Amino acid sequence: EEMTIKHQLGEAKVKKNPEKVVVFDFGVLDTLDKLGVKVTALPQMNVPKYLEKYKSSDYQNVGSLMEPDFEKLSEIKPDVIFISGRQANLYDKLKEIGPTVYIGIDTQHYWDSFTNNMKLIGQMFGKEKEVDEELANIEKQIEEVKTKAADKKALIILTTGGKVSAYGKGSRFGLIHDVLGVPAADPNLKVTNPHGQSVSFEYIAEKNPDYLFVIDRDAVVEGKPTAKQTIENALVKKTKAYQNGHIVYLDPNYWYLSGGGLTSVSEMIKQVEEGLK
Ligand SMILES: O=C(NCCCCCNC(=O)c1cccc(O)c1O)c1cccc(O)c1O
Ligand SMILES: [Fe+3]
Repeated sequence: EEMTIKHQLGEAKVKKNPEKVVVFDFGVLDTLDKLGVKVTALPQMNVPKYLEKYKSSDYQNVGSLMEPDFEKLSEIKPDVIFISGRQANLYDKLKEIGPTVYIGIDTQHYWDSFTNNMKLIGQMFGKEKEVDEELANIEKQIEEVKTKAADKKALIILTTGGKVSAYGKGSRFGLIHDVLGVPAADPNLKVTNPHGQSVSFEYIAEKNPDYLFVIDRDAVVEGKPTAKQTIENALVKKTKAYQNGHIVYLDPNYWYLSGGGLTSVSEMIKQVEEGLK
């Protein structure tokens, strides 16, 4: 009836089937959506398109992803607060208000970490069988995309402010290489930074990948698509990716604002599969 949860930032004591659930990670939000679990509150300042129903006033607004409304959280008295990387620095302040579970993915072990996070949610809400069904469905997706991914060397690029940053194995977006079997154009790219590693257009040209996965950060942070325009560049057009029409624009509503949930991971895999073949 009381759960002891060991997470990356500490230990939370949470009542099973907690009544008031507050969510600061959109992957967890889409997980609770999928499982039919009622949510009390979330930061409504920037909600992913696919989760737009959670913009409803039926949900209490607890601010933005990096600025929680502590007054409002105090008023709610949550039974559980779910957080991920963007709120890690505020863990103590949140835990003072209610039980706080860090449920970001450890990208050094994406599949294991994802699995554990989802199974925890199943245990907390009595949804263990439905979580297991969805995890099996996702495994089937992964296997299928692995067959498509052979020999297709890829570089992962995020665009922001007319600039490009790169990601590789073990990184925020490492699962493309680490789970879905897409080979790395740059196997030595060792990225642990949320916003990736600054690189030149010349660097992209030099790596000359078969496939270029592009995540438009400005589309969700600034509200205007800038990825196509940013990729419009003399040196990038020299790559096999540009030539062969293998520049794949991954939806930042899923990849950037969200990720690590039942629905977001499923849709992420679909976007990779569709991009390859
Ligand atoms: O710690 C983080 N950011 C601190 C620096 C913020 C720099 C300012 N960013 C924005 O205004 C912004 C707004 C909405 C969503 C975002 O992710 C943003 O980065 C962070 C952690 C994990 C994932 C991210 O993505 C992050 O950012
Ligand atoms: Fe960010």
